[PDB]
Amino acid sequence: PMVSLAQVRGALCGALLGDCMGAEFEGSDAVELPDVLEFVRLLEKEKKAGTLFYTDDTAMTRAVIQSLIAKPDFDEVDMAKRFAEEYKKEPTRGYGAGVVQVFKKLLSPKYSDVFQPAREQFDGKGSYGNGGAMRVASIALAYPNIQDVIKFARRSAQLTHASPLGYNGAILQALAVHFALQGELKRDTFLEQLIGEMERIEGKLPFCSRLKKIKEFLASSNVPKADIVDELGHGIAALESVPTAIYSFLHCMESDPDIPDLYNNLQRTIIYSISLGGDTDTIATMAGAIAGAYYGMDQVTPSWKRSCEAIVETEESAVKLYELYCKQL
Ligand SMILES: Nc1ncnc2c1ncn2[C@@H]1O[C@H](COP(=O)(O)OP(=O)(O)OC[C@H]2NC[C@H](O)[C@@H]2O)[C@@H](O)[C@H]1O
Ligand SMILES: [Mg+2]
Ligand SMILES: [Mg+2]
Repeated sequence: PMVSLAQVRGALCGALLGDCMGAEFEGSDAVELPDVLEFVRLLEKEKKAGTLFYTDDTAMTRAVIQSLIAKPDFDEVDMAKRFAEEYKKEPTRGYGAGVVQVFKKLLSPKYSDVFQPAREQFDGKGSYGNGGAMRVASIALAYPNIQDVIKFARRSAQLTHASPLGYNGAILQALAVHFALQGELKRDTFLEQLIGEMERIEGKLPFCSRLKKIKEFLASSNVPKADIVDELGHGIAALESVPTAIYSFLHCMESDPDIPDLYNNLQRTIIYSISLGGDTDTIATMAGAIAGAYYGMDQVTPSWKRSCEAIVETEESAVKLYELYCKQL
């Protein structure tokens, strides 16, 4: 039953792998599995370590983690500051065009309410992008109690994503990591857990409807990529990416006929995610966090992880997150 350091480290390294490997295909909407498999074989043979750079997905993840470690009770003012200073330090990591404005406003002296800049986005409608969700995994790694996971997922997201689609996408991604982490649930129970929580939270019900489609897809075999993309999405919008990440994870619990069986489940998850195209760094970073939490560090292979920028720092950070988790027990 008990959550291991291997699982927490697995989640963070999974997220990092997904971001670093997915970034290599970002925004190319048609990705063919053969290119992904070619990329992985080349990657495994690279003599130099650290050839793949992380993006805003990981930059913001690291800022979430530093906030949780500094303020374990969750301090949204501290976290807002870390987001804004990280942006300022490394503004070219690949941030969305909208969210840049949130950081500039948080960096100015005009706002005392750290949630107000996010509220003002897109004529006061707020962002429905997946940026809240891309960084949220660590909430589930720090807070064992589901009510904490839900409220802190929401609040962390609302620093940049004030639209319900934005922040509910973050909650869903946090819940997926939460349920992956706490046991090795069977597929059907995992989805039931998520659908149950999102029905309460949303309750026409956009995320629930996608989770229902996922249930249907998993009851079929040989579902073409095109049907997954058409019905779930591969977009920058949280609605069109978070369920897709969850599907990738659940799908890759079993053999995929197109992916050689010599790849483990976590590797398969990342390969499959990227093969869906679109927002590949974010979909893979989210699917990789879930898979990492589920399968743990045993499936984070040396040849894959050595390729990623900040792998050592990431592995270290897991220990400090794990301490947060254990204190909360
Ligand atoms: N309400 C609304 N209306 C119209 N367009 C929107 C809206 N919300 C988001 N968007 C579009 O989504 C884009 C991204 O949203 P934003 O809030 O700027 O960024 P995120 O943090 O969600 O983006 C995360 C993504 N960017 C790089 C990352 O790896 C993720 O793919 C933004 O520039 C717009 O084109
Ligand atoms: Mg990115
Ligand atoms: Mg992205």
